[PDB]
Amino acid sequence: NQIDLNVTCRYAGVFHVEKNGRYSISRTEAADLCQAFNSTLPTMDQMKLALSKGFETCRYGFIEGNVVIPRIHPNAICAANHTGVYILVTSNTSHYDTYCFNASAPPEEDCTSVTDLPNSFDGPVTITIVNRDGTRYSKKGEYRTHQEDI
Ligand SMILES: O=C1Nc2ccccc2C[C@]12CCCN2
Repeated sequence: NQIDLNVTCRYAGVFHVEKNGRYSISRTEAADLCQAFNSTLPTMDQMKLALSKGFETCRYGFIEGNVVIPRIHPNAICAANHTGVYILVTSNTSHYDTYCFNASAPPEEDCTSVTDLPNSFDGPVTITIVNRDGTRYSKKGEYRTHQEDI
């Protein structure tokens, strides 16, 4: 009973979370997951500020109201070569990664590793936070509040 969460640097508090190495998070699971990090789904303006501080990914993820990819450098296989906060318009499917926003994080780029999941609750799952530099933090718990996500 294991969940792997890959997390990025934070940019003005905004960060990306990928679950189990594939697009696997529903909109309800995304909110619960950010809540486990004492975080919320970013607003579009919080995401635009993060982008301006250096944030970019090549993965779709939820924000409040939309599914997006923040892009700085044009890349033909990331958001069809677009720059800015790219908004997904048409998709058949419902599961993506997520973005989260922690208001207590530093104001600009924070590429230190994440060593805690402070607001998870009691549960049976081994949850492992995986940083890009390979450092890991694990704890037994749960963060999903909707049965249809479990
Ligand atoms: O592909 C990856 N992306 C990533 C992004 C952020 C955090 C943790 C990871 C895991 C890593 C790097 C090494 C192999 N898997």
